[PDB]
Amino acid sequence: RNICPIKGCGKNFFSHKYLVQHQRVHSDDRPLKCPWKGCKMTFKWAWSRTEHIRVHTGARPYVCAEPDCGQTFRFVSDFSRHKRKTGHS
DNA sequence: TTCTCTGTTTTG
DNA sequence: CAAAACAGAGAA
Ligand SMILES: [Zn+2]
Ligand SMILES: [Zn+2]
Ligand SMILES: [Zn+2]
Repeated sequence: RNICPIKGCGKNFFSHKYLVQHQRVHSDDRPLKCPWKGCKMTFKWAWSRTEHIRVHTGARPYVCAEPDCGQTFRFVSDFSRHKRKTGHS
């Protein structure tokens, strides 16, 4: 199997490629930058970025497809917890 | 709660 | 295939 060599997280990963990508966890480097003017937030992960951006735009893209629901959510986490505790879609 | 992290799945 | 998106975990 695929295992992180860093003593302290001997975590196991489905792929080797993601074993490489995983290493950013252990660096303090934060390559990805917020694109919003004068915001100094940084990330290691694009998905963090993507979602962070909607705090600036206030967008609420996740829209419940279930009839007589129609709540919306900014982040995926909220939508997944939601259908978990409702069973919609 | 609101928001970020991260491992795996899905997408194009 | 890799980039995007998911799902649920983790911070605050
Ligand atoms: Zn590790
Ligand atoms: Zn920002
Ligand atoms: Zn719903």
